[PDB]
Amino acid sequence: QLTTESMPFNVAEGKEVLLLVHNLPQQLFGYSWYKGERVDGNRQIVGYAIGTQQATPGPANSGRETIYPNASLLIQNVTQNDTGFYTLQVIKSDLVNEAATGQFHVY
Amino acid sequence: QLTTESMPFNVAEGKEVLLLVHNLPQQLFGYSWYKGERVDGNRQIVGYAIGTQQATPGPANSGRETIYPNASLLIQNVTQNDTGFYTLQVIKSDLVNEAATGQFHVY
Ligand SMILES: CCCCCCCCO[C@@H]1O[C@H](CO)[C@@H](O)[C@H](O)[C@H]1O
Ligand SMILES: CCCCCCCCO[C@@H]1O[C@H](CO)[C@@H](O)[C@H](O)[C@H]1O
Repeated sequence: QLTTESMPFNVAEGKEVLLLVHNLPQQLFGYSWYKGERVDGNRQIVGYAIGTQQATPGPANSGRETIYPNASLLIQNVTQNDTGFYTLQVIKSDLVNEAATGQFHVY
Repeated sequence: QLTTESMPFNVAEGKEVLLLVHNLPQQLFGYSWYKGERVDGNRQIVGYAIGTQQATPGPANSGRETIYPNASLLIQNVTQNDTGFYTLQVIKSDLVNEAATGQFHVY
């Protein structure tokens, strides 16, 4: 089962957090991260294609995030606006996609 | 701007409806249709890989739908359960994705 978790879970303003990703499925094309609890184009942070290793920003991209080839997302110089939920959609080769939501809490 | 519309808009129970799709972006991996107004894995009707022209059913597939290469969705022998909103997500080759919602009304 695809899941994500934040390290750390409670994050001091101005520090760093890594969203770790567990149990990627076999046979995927790539990753799409979104701010909030659902898949929503208007809140897309980044898209990443695992075949070319290319990252492309979406409308909610801050410039402070880095995605890794295993879909883990690093956020640096974390702000109040970064707090709360994130949603990872994994795009499967058959287009029957999977999603996981995680969160962290800025203080 | 990606949009969809139903032909016909008001559809008699037991007849047929075609969801037409306008203004697909270029450079696409595939299409995913969902029942309702959002992208939600539990309500996915079909996923379609453009590279192979191959359709795979999701959990909401009824067996009465057919999807075409330009993302149009035909539904035959329409039921009451088919009424209302449908959402199409288009997966671009950069994994920055677009969605459009439409509806039809069964009587
Ligand atoms: C600056 C730190 C760079 C982070 C590099 C990628 C870290 C990813 O690390 C990987 O995380 C996966 C999800 O993250 C976990 O499932 C794995 O245990 C781990 O191998
Ligand atoms: C019974 C068989 C149904 C025919 C399925 C193919 C119909 C595809 O529908 C398409 O929607 C587009 C909207 O831009 C139009 O521009 C295309 O020309 C139209 O054919």
